[PDB]
Amino acid sequence: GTILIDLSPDDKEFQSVEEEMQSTVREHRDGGHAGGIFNRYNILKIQKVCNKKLWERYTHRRKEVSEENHNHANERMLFHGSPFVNAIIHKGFDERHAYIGGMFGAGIYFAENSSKSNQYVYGIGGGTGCPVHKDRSCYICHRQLLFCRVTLGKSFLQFSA
Amino acid sequence: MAHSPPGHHSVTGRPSVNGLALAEYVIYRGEQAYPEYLITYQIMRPE
Ligand SMILES: O=c1cc(-c2ccc([N+](=O)[O-])cc2)oc2ccccc12
Ligand SMILES: [Zn+2]
Repeated sequence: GTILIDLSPDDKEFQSVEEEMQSTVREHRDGGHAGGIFNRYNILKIQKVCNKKLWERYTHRRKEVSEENHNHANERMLFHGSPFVNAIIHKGFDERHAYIGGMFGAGIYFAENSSKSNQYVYGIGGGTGCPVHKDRSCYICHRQLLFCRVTLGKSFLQFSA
Repeated sequence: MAHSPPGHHSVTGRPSVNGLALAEYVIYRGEQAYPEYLITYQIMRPE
């Protein structure tokens, strides 16, 4: 039930997603090891993901959280990078997209920094880099990230290195 | 998949050393996210 609609680079919606992508790049403490060495991206395509069933699943749960948190879903737009992006867009997030060894337990992780999610595109720690060249810092191969609508509700605050 | 801490719907990882890092978040139910945009890109070699 998923269809992908291409956005024109002229569309203000394309532009505001691109801007969030570019403006949230930072330097990482691994010096580029996991995600590569870069200060910005070349954006090749942005597509809107439409799946009625997955959308209503999302909104049904959003309402539940909202009613548990003084009518405040605490919804954000956040980045997610994963080897499983194609399963995610067709079947939704589930158990199988969790980070079992993440510092905040086994759950599904999202970032405000696009460059942080970029570190997971080829796997945890960048895996072995791109399929074609085995290069975590590959400048040739096409990468994909998700920009996602996320319900946080009442969020537990963990201070941390 | 683990559970949220009792009485919470998610975890926020707040950076407490790297002054430039933004926050990271964790949810424990798939239904709390919708994958709205697919962005295809390349990283660019600095000059
Ligand atoms: O975008 C993210 C994807 C992932 C991630 C982690 C593990 C898997 N996995 O188990 O294959 C997938 C994506 O982890 C993050 C951690 C911190 C911030 C953002 C992310
Ligand atoms: Zn490559």
